Amino acid sequence: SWDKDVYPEPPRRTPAPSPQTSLPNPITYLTKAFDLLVDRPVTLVREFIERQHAKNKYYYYHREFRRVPDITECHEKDVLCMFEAEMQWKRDYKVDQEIVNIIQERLKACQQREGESHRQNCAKELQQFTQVVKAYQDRYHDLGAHYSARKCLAKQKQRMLAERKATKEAA
Amino acid sequence: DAPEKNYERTMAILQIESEKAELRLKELEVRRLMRAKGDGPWFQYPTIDKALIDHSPKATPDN
Repeated sequence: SWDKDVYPEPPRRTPAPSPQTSLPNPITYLTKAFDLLVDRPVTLVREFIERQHAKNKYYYYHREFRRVPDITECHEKDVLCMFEAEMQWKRDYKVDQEIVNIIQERLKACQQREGESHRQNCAKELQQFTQVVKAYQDRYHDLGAHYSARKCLAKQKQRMLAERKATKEAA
Repeated sequence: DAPEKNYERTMAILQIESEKAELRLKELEVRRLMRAKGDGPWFQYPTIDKALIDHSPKATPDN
């Protein structure tokens, strides 16, 4: 299983079955047939497999990366420090890519689970998606396929010069 | 191999190659200054040895 806070799923409200006619639906009989023929032998095989899983217990971990000094506090043309800052920036690049993927999965899951009212009932998901796409486009877009820490730093400096001129001209 | 192994091995390779690149730039600048100024041990094209000179008293004195 996973976390329901990073993967939000609202509480399912299913209605009670209210039969109007006397003709039986085939679906409950097929649900019973699927439960007896299929679901219980699958569950029993999973029980045997998990009892074989439980005899030996060992753990894999998440690789923790302590933060090395980034590219702004590296000297120029010093490959030992800017190599470390480069690996740090590339890992942050992959992690932010997967953050954008998580927010897209949230958006697509919302648009499916809210039915036809998905234009109304996905306001927060679309808002968070627009914010994370705006942040990702400010950060990593237009770097080119030879992307590095210097390219992202120079893009940040060009954007901050544009913001400084925009605040200076509007004051 | 470990990512630790490749990481620290990469840093060793980068140290060795960066030191060689800095010393190649120093090699170029030292060669430029020694051809230009001529006061280094390189490019010492030979002049006349002064151990070849006769310093004995000659026959005519104005020399």
